[PDB]
Amino acid sequence: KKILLPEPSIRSVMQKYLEDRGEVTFEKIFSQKLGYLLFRDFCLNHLEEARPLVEFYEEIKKYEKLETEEERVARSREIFDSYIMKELLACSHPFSKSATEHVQGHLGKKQVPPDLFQPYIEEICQNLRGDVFQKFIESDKFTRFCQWKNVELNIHLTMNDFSVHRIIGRGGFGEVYGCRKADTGKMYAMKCLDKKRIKMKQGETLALNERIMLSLVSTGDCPFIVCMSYAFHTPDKLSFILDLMNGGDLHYHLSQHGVFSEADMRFYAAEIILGLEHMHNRFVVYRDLKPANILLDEHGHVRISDLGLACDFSKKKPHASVGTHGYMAPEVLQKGVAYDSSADWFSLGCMLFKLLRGHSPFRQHKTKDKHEIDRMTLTMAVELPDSFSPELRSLLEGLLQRDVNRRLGCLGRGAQEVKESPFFRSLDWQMVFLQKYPPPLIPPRGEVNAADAFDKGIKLLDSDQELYRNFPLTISERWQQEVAETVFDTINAETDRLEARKKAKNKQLGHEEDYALGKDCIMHGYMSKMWQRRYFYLFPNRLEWRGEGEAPQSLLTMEEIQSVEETQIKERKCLLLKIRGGKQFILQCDSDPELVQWKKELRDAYREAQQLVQRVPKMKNKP
Amino acid sequence: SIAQARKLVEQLKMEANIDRIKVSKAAADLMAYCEAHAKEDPLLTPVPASENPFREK
Amino acid sequence: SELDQLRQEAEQLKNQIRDARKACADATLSQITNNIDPVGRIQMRTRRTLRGHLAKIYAMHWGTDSRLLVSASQDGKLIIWDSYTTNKVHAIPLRSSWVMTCAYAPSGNYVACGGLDNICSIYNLKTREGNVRVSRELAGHTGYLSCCRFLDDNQIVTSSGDTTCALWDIETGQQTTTFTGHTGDVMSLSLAPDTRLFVSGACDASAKLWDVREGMCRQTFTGHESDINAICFFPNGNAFATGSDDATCRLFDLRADQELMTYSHDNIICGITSVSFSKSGRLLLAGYDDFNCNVWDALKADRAGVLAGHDNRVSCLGVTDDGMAVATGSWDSFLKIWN
Ligand SMILES: Fc1ccc([C@@H]2CCNC[C@H]2COc2ccc3c(c2)OCO3)cc1
Ligand SMILES: [Mg+2]
Repeated sequence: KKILLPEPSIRSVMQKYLEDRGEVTFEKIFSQKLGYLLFRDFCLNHLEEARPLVEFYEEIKKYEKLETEEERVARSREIFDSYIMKELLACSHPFSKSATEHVQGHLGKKQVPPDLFQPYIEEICQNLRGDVFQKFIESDKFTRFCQWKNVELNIHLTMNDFSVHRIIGRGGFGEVYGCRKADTGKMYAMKCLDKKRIKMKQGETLALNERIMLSLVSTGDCPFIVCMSYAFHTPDKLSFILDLMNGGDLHYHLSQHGVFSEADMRFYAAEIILGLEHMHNRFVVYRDLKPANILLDEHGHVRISDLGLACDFSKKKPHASVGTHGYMAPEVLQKGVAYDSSADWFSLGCMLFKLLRGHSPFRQHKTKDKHEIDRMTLTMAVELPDSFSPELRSLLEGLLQRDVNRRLGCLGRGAQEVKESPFFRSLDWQMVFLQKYPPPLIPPRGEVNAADAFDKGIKLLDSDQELYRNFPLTISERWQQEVAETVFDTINAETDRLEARKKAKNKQLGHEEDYALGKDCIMHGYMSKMWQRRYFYLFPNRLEWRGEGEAPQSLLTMEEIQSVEETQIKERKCLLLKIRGGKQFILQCDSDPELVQWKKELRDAYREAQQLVQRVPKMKNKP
Repeated sequence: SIAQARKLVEQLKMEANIDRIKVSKAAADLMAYCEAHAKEDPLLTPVPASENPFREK
Repeated sequence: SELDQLRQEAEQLKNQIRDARKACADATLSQITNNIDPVGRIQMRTRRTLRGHLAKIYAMHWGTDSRLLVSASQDGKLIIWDSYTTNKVHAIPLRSSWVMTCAYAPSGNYVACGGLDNICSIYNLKTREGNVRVSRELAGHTGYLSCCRFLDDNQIVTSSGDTTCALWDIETGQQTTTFTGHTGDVMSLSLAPDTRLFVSGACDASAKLWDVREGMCRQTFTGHESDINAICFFPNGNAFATGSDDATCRLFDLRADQELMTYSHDNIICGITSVSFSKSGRLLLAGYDDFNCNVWDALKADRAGVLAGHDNRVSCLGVTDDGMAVATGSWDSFLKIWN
């Protein structure tokens, strides 16, 4: 079940693949987690000129995370008075006069913000791009990046990749399970939606929109949204791999615990507010903020869940009345009236009211007729009882305004307005984000039915499954983070040894030479041919291949090749080469970037070769 | 254009002013060359397997 | 005008050359040779098959020892063979796959090759270390390398698709002389036995005689109706033969300054790729795009035999200096030594 990296020769294919996509730049690699990790290893251990730049970079990155101003006053001093600083100030490529003047200016005045050294980061990077980067690209740490990248780009998850455990939620379309990814051992939630049921209730568009919204939101490691790492499907299930939340929703817990005090509410409101802010910064309105959609973890910390009703407003602000009825804003209830993120600031007020009172502020006497709840929102202001403090009152009066024009969160600064309420005057929002505040309700361990909603004749066509063909996904940031925090270092160490032993052994056996080198070889690597697995070498005028223990003895000239086409064989994409003599040549690749690159390079090769051979009297076919 | 056409004129001048022999002399010398070296030509006068490096030499 | 005069005097000089040539045409080679016996029937067997190339063969050249030969292939290698044992002495992978020609230095110390890379690469066969390494890359042609022939270990003549030939100094890597005059890709060259002169055959359907030292064109030979793909000198150096896309070979005498004979058959409609004489000059062996090598009586013009042992174009051939064998190379990827 473990990760086996491809052999380093995979670089021949992968480097061309990545380069065609513009993915081989300093910015594109450095900003990836495994890219950064392999590049720092190269700079720290294999290139002196670059080593202290990367050491300093990491010191500035540790400094940035220091929580208290006192810590930062202490550390900025240590950094400026450090050996690396004196290295980088006393060397061939030192910091500029103005960068050092700026930092030294702030430093002398004891203003030590988290971004004090940002002029130094920027200058470091302007020096790491250029020759130091190109030297990384030449090194075998880029080869290793190519090996990992190959694995990333060939992820095809199935249920056998997960050890699925107990059910941790239940809804209309499926269930959520606790599970462990076998690759890495990372614990996750698996939300399996049932396809038969989705067509029945006609919620494919909801299943599809949840995936799109999750991908819009699942970057940046928000601690207050349940984010996706992977989306995949099987013949009858849609599956999302998400943040594990096995503490039940706030619907169950509100009903169990009863109503919450202002203090307990303030915990949940703070964490929800930071979740909304995240989405709003990615131009996503959540729309369905209610206690059933707020999950708890093992410690009682909360995250927002179920993005199926959410919407992107970066290009077209919505108008449709979408949500649950006790929680929808005026501008949402009115079709034709377009709205944006303001919709969520209203639903928060409704939901924060419910946590205190036990019902939405517009559901008087448990009134179940939906029209009642709607006109209440639109017509009347809510009478907040005398129990409520003046701060909680100014908050909800602010959040439950009917005017977006006068509503808290909507006066042009967003969450920063709701964060400024006197209700939150005790909170340090940095400590909220860091989840440092003690939760009000640590869920009892292994409780049953804590995340349940209030609630054979059907056949799935191939036309139904055509709706789900762009469903699978892998969030690069998430997979790279998962690997880095689990198996990256040990797999890299095992692979280093396994490749070292293959080098020694190849030395003894006599086969040292790379057949690919000193020639005009375009690309090389393994494929299977129709099935034998051979190592292939593409040159301008021919494709050669070998087995193990010998240089190539067979080939196919580009002038022989009539067409390169993709073809299905037993649910595997192959390359079908048509050869001059009414003959066929079929190739199978071990990964999808390879199929893509091999198809591209063969097409280019033969077209270009046949083009050329025709202008050469000695080489071309004559009458 | 004009430099090229003068170039061609002068070449043809060189080519035109040479000494030529009669084809009967030329042909006789070739024939006489062949007759003189006829017995030293193995593709013409097949050699004994003994003298043939591709059989038994 | 000025271009009026130059053009009409150049056409006037051409009639003059044609007039002078015709003045010499007192008898034909076929009339002169009527009394010599026919060659009879030339029948050779395949004595060796040289197996190893993985794709079409484009060229071969014999060593002066009549034993070792170099061949060049679509598979992007030169192979040097021992024709006696069939063993490969060297297999040399090349930097460009688009090789089209090769040559063996008379001393045996170097080989050369080139093609669509426009470069004549020289390979030192007897390196002081012990390896076979590229010792010089002669860059300078602005078109493909079609043929190349060593004068010694520091001089080589090359022909190119840029329509020029050139003499090179290998040590300096510089062209010593450039031979300009052909109006089409030069396809083949042959050195005179003395190496004072050489001949070239071009896609302009003409052959030219060049002075290597003075660097000028001495004589131009026309007659063919299509590309001359191949050229070779008669052993005494006073005539040469060409092979063409028009399905004929022809004999040109340098001293009578004209065509002496045409070698053709109504049966034979495909192009000739290679020509070579037997040791005495009596046989003209030519390779054809119909997979055969035809052996002609050079003096009488009859076809004496066929070497039929390849399953694709015969792309090259050569007779050994000792006269003992012909090598044929082919698009079928095999060379065969016939005897
Ligand atoms: F298919 C469905 C399954 C369950 C529901 C639940 C219905 C009740 N309220 C919460 C809904 C989401 O439940 C969970 C629980 C644990 C999770 C999770 C979401 O994401 C990470 O770990 C909705 C839809
Ligand atoms: Mg609306």
